[PDB]
Amino acid sequence: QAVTLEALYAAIEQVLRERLPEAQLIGFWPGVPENTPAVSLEIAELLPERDPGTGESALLCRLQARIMVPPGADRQAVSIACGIVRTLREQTWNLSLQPARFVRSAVDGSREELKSLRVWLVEWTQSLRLGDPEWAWEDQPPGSLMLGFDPQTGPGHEPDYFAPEAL
Amino acid sequence: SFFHGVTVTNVDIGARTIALPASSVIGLCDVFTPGAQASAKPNVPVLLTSKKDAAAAFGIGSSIYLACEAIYNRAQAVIVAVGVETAETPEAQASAVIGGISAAGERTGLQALLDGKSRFNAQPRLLVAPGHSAQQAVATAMDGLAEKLRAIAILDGPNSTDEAAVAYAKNFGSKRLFMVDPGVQVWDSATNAARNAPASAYAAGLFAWTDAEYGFWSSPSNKEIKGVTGTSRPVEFLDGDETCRANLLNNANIATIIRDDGYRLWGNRTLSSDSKWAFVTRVRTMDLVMDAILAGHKWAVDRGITKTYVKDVTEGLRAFMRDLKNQGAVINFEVYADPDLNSASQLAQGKVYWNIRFTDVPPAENPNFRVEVTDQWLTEVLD
Amino acid sequence: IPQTLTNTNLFIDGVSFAGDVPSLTLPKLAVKTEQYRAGGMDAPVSIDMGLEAMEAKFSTNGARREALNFFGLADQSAFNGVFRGSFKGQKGASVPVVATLRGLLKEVDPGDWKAGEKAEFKYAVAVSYYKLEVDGREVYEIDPVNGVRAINGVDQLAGMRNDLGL
Amino acid sequence: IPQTLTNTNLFIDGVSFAGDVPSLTLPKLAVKTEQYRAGGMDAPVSIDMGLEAMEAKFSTNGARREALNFFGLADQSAFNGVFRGSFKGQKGASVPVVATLRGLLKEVDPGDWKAGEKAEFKYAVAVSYYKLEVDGREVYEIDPVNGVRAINGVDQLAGMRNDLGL
Amino acid sequence: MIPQTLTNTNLFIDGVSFAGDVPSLTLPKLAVKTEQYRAGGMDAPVSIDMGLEAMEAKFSTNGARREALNFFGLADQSAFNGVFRGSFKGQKGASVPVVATLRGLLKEVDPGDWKAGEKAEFKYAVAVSYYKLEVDGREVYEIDPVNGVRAINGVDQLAGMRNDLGL
Amino acid sequence: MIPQTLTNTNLFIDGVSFAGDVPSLTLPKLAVKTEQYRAGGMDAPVSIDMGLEAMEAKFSTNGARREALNFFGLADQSAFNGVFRGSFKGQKGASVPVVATLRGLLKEVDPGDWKAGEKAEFKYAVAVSYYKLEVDGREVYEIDPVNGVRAINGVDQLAGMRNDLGL
Amino acid sequence: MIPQTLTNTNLFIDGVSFAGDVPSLTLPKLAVKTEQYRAGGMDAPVSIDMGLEAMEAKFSTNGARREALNFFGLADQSAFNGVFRGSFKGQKGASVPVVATLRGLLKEVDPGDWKAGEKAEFKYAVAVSYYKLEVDGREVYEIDPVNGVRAINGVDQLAGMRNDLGL
Repeated sequence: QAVTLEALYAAIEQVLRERLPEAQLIGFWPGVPENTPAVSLEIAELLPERDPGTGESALLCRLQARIMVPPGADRQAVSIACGIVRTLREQTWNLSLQPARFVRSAVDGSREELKSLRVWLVEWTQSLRLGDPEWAWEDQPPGSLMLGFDPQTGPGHEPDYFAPEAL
Repeated sequence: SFFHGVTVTNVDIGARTIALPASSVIGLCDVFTPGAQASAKPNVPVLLTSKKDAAAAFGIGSSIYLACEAIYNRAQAVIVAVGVETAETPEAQASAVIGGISAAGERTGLQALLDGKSRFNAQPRLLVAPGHSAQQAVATAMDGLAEKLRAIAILDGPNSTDEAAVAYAKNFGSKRLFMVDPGVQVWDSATNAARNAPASAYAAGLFAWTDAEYGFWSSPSNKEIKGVTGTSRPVEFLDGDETCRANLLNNANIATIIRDDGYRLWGNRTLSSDSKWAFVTRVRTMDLVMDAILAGHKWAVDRGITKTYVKDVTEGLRAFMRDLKNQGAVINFEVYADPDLNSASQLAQGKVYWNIRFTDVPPAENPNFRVEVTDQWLTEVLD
Repeated sequence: IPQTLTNTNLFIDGVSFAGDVPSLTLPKLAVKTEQYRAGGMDAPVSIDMGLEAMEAKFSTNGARREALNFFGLADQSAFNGVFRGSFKGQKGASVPVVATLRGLLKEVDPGDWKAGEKAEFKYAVAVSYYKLEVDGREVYEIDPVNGVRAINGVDQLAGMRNDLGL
Repeated sequence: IPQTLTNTNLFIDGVSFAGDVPSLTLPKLAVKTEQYRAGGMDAPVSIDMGLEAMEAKFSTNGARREALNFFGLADQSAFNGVFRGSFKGQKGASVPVVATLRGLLKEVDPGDWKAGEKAEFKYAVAVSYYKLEVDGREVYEIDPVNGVRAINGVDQLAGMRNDLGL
Repeated sequence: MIPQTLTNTNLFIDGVSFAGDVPSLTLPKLAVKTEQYRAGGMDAPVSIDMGLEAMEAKFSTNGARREALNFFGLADQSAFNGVFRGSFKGQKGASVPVVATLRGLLKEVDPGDWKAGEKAEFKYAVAVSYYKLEVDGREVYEIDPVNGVRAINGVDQLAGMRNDLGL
Repeated sequence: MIPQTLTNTNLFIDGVSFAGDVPSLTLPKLAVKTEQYRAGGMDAPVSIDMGLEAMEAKFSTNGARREALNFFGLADQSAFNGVFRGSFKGQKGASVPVVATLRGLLKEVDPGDWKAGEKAEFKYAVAVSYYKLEVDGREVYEIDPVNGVRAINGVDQLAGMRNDLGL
Repeated sequence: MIPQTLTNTNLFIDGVSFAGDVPSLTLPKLAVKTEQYRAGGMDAPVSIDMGLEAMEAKFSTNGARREALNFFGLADQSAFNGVFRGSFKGQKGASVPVVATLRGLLKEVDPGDWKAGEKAEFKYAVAVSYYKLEVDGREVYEIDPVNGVRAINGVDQLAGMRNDLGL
């Protein structure tokens, strides 16, 4: 029914392994740039949105992809980066979401270790309605309604009438 | 083949009696003889709109056609009628009018008018048995057909005197039966004879006429029947609390037909011992607003109205009650939350009891003129 | 204490638009006033004449077919709809406000379609019947025809229909 | 769930403007209402009179000659055009919306030419025939002449043309 | 005094309520047939009352109110009966009713121009004979032309000149 | 009652539909030739019906509707036949038809000023003889001048004063 | 039918085109001299055709169109010849021409007020004798006063009452 963040992490890993065979390893929280064409997904920031009228909390998450590559293969990482951007134009990751909004793609300087020097941040935002809807007003089912009249009114004699009856 | 170009014909048209295209639906069960001309099996229902279907589905030598002409002289309605096959024994003729589910998937007699639903979305609102309502076992099953349909049935007292009719109607305490006693003779345009019609389909077209014009809330009593001559026996209405024949028939709740010819009806009451639902205009508005609950439940069940059911039905009911206040059918309308709701866990789990009160428009029965002859203004004029 | 709204639901004919109704505007109720200065006065007093018209403007953001199909019907007061809301203030006492209305859906406005944004259709209903219950009991009940302008239970035109015979 | 639009195509006479149509605006459909308060009422009910006019405003960004040449023709309803769109919501179920229209291309507006920007011509068609199919089946079918105002299949003026003999 | 205006209006014809389509009424303009009179020994004429003149009471509806079209030009003149109700709410709450019973000849049915997108406005007119206006149930005007009844506020203003003509 | 106005309109002339160019109609103003009557023993005159007066039924078109220009000033007066249809939709859906069969002399073709950038508006007028208005198929007015037919709602209002003139 | 209006206009006088200065025309209002007729045995008069009346065909120009001022008040009445052309384009393309040949007396030159900053608008008027309107080349009106020619749609409507006066 409703979405979960673990349901979101599994489907973005799932589709990106199909479309990118040159990307050897697309993990959602890995480390250790063990080999050349690696892509490490992240989470940058999850922000509020226009709250819908139910119990779901609207959140747009700045999803983030980091394309790890040894230096000297910068062009080989833009071709990985162009593969991610062409995905994000219509992609809902098959999970009842809104299509993801692409934000930017550029080379950054990480706080982390730089043995694999060249990394390309590819970040995008997509809205989430996490959680269950919550009903608040009235919980009176169709099985409970009796409709009397003016003389058939009172705690002495009950209004002997159901709403599903004869024709 | 065909014919080209205009054609003039020596022909016979019998004096056009066109009426208003009414909206209410009439059920009817009377007896005829099937032939090759009458293109209808007996115990199957068929809707009729004009006299072309009462001459082709049923024969003109019939007794449905005596009563379909009775409606179509008065108000063009939609009659769903069945045929009872012709019997000779006076019980076996009436026992085929009643019938049952003797067939496999078919009801035969009066019960075949239950097939008005699921077939055209047009139930009968009136139930007519011309002449056969003098027998009790027919009239008691008119009640049993009215309770299943919410459709007031027009009965027929015997064509004998008043005490044959007042003492006939003592066993009826039913809310939906409406009795018209004095039989009506109507002079036929072919056989030179005042045909003694049973006079219960004359009131059926009148109820169709008042619904199409003056509405259902107006009591269909002082309205004029057309295409009609005098009654089979004369009644009268005179004043002074005497034994006059119209007052003798209202107090035992029988309609009467008053003036020169079969002009007007006279009954305002129905055959209810319970004086709350004595007026026919109250039972026909009660059985109309009980149908809006049904269509207000069918609309509140096919769209998954789970948590907001009672709010969807009740406001949708008051959408119909403000219509009746708009049309003049009611004066007060109020859908009340009754104080017989004991505890919150008890009431929300089951048994929410709400009410519907409405003050129907009372028909003006017995206006009263307190009349004088004075000496006051004799001085001012002469002097 | 102020009342932050928390929950929002809109019905059209029973179908739950709980969720994608981002904006909704109830009709502003305006008395038809008139600046009236007669002889023995200087500043104009204002006199009621009834209400003016009532437009409610919600804006769903999908190609609906469950709200689109109530445009241009042959009968007014066929679109009805029921709003449900929930203001939450004063120690979690969420007051249930409902605002059920009725009338002709007088305008369906699809916005600019710049190939990639949301839908955000816009709607406007010329409200005839308007019923606002704040915390269960009645506040505003405005039926224009039959003159049933009723404030918190009492009918302010009860003295008028006795004069007019309605 | 809201419906983010994904694909946009515009035809004029069959020629694919798939691509360079950055903005497009379907006609807002407005019922010709009238604030009507008669005798026995206080608030004005609103009564349909038909629709008002329909302008659709797309804005291509090239010197076209395939959309320019439908301005000022001697016959109205010669420019027709067919829009095609695709809202995508509820687990990739992209609903195909088309909005085919017809009418006089009433205005061709070339913008400011500040020597180095895009073109961005602007257009406006006084729509006569308007047909909106959301997910295959019909929603709005508005033919002004012959009075064929039809909502989701049923003709709301079927009772009118029998009265007028059309 | 309180500021008191017209707010709402109603029209009955033979009991039938026009609760849905009356945009306008017009009560009959009661005017004295003033004959200005300057004679020997005065100036600046003094305007002797000669009597009233004809009393047309226009109104209009914009539907097919056939129950109002049936009363045009019948054989029985003064068979159109009808009241022109109307309530004046004032400022202090309770509304003061004004009703106006009419009895005359519907001498004009004026269907408007049908501009196909505007209203209809079947403008009517009744040259009334009988005329009775009430205010809060209290009598102000009895105007009966034939048999000489002009009763202003209940007291008959032609009774002194009716017991000399011998009517 | 329901709020009910005019929405759409149509005009036929000898069967030919004017479904494309009629901006306006005008039904004939039915008015009684009222002669105000004050006599001895009354005041405030009582307006005896004398009969109707002439019934011009204007309309206008703004095209070259030559099928409407051919009926001007023919040798056969009362050879212009035509109906003035029109439907009143009300508020509760189903529309109430109003048709008006005419038979008269097209006594006026008034072509408008041709301001070269505005409409045309060929304003017409028919001094009708025969006149039959219907509402929802029900009869209200039969106005035939010659041979004395004034039938209001089907019952003839001149039949009592036609079997004494011996017509 | 198609929606069809007036778009453009032209005026010729003795062949000379007024292609540059005609802001307005006016075709002559063809009207029958209706004499309303109520006699013994009827009511609601029946409007016998007596003939037409005078046909002034106004127009205006706002330049010094001396070629239009030369035709005022000549010795030869009915020497002003001229057509009032005009095309009705419709909706489906091809335009339906309406021309109107005139022959009358230019009985009025009305120079406007010269407010020195507005237009001129020399308003004219021709009391025409001869009058021939065409629609798409097809004849509708021949109105010749003298020698008795009223030919509606080509068939002469006074020929039956011209071979009895012996004209």
